[PDB]
Amino acid sequence: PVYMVYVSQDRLTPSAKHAVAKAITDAHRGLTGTQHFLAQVNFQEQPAGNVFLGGVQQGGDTIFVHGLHREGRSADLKGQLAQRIVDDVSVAAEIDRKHIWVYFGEMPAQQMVNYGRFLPQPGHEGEWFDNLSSDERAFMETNVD
Amino acid sequence: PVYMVYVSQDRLTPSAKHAVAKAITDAHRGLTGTQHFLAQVNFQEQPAGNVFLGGVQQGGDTIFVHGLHREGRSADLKGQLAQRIVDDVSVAAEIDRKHIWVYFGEMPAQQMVNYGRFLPQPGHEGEWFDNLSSDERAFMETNVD
Amino acid sequence: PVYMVYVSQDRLTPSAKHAVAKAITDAHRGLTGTQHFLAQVNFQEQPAGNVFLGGVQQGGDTIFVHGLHREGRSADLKGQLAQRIVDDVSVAAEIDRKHIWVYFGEMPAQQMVNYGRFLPQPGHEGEWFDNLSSDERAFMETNVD
Repeated sequence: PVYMVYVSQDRLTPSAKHAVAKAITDAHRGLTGTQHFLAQVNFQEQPAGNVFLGGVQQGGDTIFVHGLHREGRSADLKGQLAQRIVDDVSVAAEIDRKHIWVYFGEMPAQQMVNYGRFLPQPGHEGEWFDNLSSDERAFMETNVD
Repeated sequence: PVYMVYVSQDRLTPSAKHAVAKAITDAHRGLTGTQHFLAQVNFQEQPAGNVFLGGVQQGGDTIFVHGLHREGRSADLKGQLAQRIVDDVSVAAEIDRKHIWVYFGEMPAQQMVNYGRFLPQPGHEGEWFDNLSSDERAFMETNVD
Repeated sequence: PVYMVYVSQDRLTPSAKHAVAKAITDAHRGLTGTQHFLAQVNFQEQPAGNVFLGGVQQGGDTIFVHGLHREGRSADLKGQLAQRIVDDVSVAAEIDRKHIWVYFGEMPAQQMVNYGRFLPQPGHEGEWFDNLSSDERAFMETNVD
């Protein structure tokens, strides 16, 4: 799945980026079964003050998580996953929840490419892991915590 | 709402960013009834030349707005909201309509959180506010202008 | 369409940006019939290290393409389009296919604006064009390469 994380520049240090990305990947794989390496966490940093809420300019603390998922998961499980991301980014980034916004958008996997391959749907992903395999299977194996 | 606003770097001065964030905030609350403080504006600045149209590179004038809503509103009203955003950002930012792109994507409210809480349905944002935590109500009340 | 392209900073030379944008514009125009100038390519550069896969930080090579489309096109056509984008970007940008992710999201044409004007349905693009103002038509005609 793709996790766009919008943050102000220099609110997350390198270690805190590694921590938040770990937490998000851990939550996603824990709740969906997705293989670790399929989770992109992609940090979009902008200068603090680029964020407005109700027209009031903000400091550097607001974190917005735009998660792009395959269609096919239950509303209950998406609710759990988003809450757990709220909690776990609170902890990893060591920031209060009030600054955490979380949105999941869903597409058909048939229009979703990861690592250059069309995603299967959660009716697969164990079987899916065949692929352009070898160079591909092994390129994925490394991008795992 | 979360409004992603993609613009070329330092094309809007901070004061102009404030003006565009108030155009958008005012538009969403006027047509939807939502609070003021629920409107996030997140400016993504990239250097000029990053926007290509028909393969032709651009200067710093393109504004692209990706507004993320929860589902439940009519097409008629969404068109009115997008049109008003086109016009009022044109004035606040001092840019022509021909440079303005606006896209609304919709999600179920149950898979969208912010200020650390799951959104309600568009029918009734008063309930949700009065039922939130007191510390959270007060933090949201600070982001209103 | 708007094609959000997430890239590592200063990994694409200006000419490589022109090549990637042209590759995506030509793919969309060729496979769908839309006019050249309707293809927006928006490059979002972040410093290498902002991208995590399975919790592992990457060098400056991961590319993610988030395409924003109107509704109405078939899964077959979207699949070919995503595949063509993967291949044509792999060559234009000189990147391996395993570094390429592509996601298409779709909205109703009535909640979508380009050049300050409401998009039509995909069965409409030519009839749609001629009735735009003569200045809006001509600003569009220059955005063709």
